Amino acid sequence: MNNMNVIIADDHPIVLFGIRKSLEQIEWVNVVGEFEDSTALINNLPKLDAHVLITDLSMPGDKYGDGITLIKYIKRHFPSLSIIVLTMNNNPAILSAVLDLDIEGIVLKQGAPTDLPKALAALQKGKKFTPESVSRLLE
Amino acid sequence: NNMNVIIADDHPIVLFGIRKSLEQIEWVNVVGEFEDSTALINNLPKLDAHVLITDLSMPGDKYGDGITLIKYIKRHFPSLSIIVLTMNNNPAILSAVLDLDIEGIVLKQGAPTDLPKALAALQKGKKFTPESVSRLLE
Ligand SMILES: [Mg+2]
Ligand SMILES: [Mg+2]
Repeated sequence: MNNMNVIIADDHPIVLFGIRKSLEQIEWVNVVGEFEDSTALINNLPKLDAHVLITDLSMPGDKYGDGITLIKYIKRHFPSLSIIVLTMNNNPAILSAVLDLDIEGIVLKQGAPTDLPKALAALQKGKKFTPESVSRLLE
Repeated sequence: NNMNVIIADDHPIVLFGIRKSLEQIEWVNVVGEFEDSTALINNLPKLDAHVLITDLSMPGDKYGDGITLIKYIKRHFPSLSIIVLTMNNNPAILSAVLDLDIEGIVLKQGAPTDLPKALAALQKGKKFTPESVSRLLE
């Protein structure tokens, strides 16, 4: 596939290792940055020239925040950047509000082990990789 | 001394991270990976494990999870060393888990080197607690 500069952002290092373990088989991926905090993510985002961001939803960093506020900030300040949300919060209202921000993918940590590789493969082909929130939201 | 390790976490990405961390440790031998407590307990006897790196919150209605599961493993597999790997930052839960006489805790919020340090302590015949744990415990 086309070569891709990836930044990964999660406040759990073991999750960051897990992303690297899953992506080490994929040669076209270049992990140009790893961050545990949204301040360090935003300060480094201009300097790295990244095509994709694999971001955690619940994260420390008071200056730029986390979740919806952070994704809203990133898309307004870094419009070329593609965002894959990696979260364990599968709440219908949070997933749908995240979907309304026009992001490229959501991967649940509760889901299948091959979802994060498959989401990057979908992004390369210009397609979406997201779970449906509305049915559970409506309940 | 070589040590067979089983790991238990209900997020596959966490299991991948634990394996990636344990690549660097050559006297560790990852011998099983499990996403629930039922599959863990059913496979525990046939694997000849010396150490178990286990998550606190997992699915499993048969043998339960957290403090119930740790208690089940210590009574039925007393030779097994248990390292608890949790994102729970509640002093009551961590103190209750420590009172079971487990070999070590690792916080998912803590330092990247805490899991390697836990195993290094365990190889020298000692228990381990991160600074993140000892700071919040009172
Ligand atoms: Mg988080
Ligand atoms: Mg869990």
